[PDB]
Amino acid sequence: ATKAVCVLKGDGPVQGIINFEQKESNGPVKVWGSIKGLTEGLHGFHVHEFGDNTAGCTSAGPHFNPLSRKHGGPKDEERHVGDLGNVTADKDGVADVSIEDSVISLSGDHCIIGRTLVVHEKADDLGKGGNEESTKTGNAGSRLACGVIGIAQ
Amino acid sequence: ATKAVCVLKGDGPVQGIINFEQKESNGPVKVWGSIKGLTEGLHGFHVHEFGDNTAGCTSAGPHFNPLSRKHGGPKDEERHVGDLGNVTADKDGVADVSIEDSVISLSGDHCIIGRTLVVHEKADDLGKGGNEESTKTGNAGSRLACGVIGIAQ
Ligand SMILES: [Cu+2]
Ligand SMILES: [Cu+2]
Ligand SMILES: [Zn+2]
Ligand SMILES: [Zn+2]
Repeated sequence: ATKAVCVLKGDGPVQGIINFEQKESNGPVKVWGSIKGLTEGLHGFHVHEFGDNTAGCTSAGPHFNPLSRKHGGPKDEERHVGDLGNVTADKDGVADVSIEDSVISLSGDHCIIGRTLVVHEKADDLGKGGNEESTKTGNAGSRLACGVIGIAQ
Repeated sequence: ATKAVCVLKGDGPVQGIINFEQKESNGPVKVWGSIKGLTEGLHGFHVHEFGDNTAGCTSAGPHFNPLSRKHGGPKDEERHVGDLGNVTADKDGVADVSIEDSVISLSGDHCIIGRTLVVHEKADDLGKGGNEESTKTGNAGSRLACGVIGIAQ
């Protein structure tokens, strides 16, 4: 797959469409789209291990972490593959998403096809919060909206 | 992946949860779960090519057909990889799904993870209806409910 897509749904209505593109295997993945119904400010943004929404976003389980590393920010060498940091919502509650990541992939050992994308209640503290929970979930709290990451045309 | 899952939702009353298991690499896939809100009788049941629900079930595109074959039933050599045939609803509108298929896979070029499972308005004619449409879609009509196939625990 060179292209992938995700429909985000949860209460508010928090809702958005996120697009993925990878021109080359072993190339970066571009992530882009729009999310509405958010509180003004930063919201944690992660790929979760399971593409399971049977009981809502809680069924997605933990951050996608195939190398068993600690939680980090996207720029950190010590991170989960799933750690995409934060997106920022404006005064109207709209986040405009524009990310390039070298660790996620749309094929191979780091593939995110069939996993869950989640947008969170609070900001991700990128493992710099000096509680034990910081280097696990980054203290980003509840799951506002989620969807499964599918193969796109 | 040895396990996968799909939540079926639509614009009407049809909803359900479908599970997938594959014990051995290139071995058979078991498909099981329950679908409710159906008219009594047979409903077309297929994997479509794209895991894209941006505009509901129509965004999933055509049947998953990597080998460039004609539409058939699951028991035919001449089929799409995504041709899983029909499920049957009782008088209460519930279909109990139980399928073993050796053409679909949870890895490789037959891999269905990141694609869309669809339950249809009408019965699939399995390429036997003697119109040009029969050997493309099986004349199963509109898409009542769908979802993206995700990696499960
Ligand atoms: Cu998360
Ligand atoms: Cu179909
Ligand atoms: Zn993490
Ligand atoms: Zn077909």
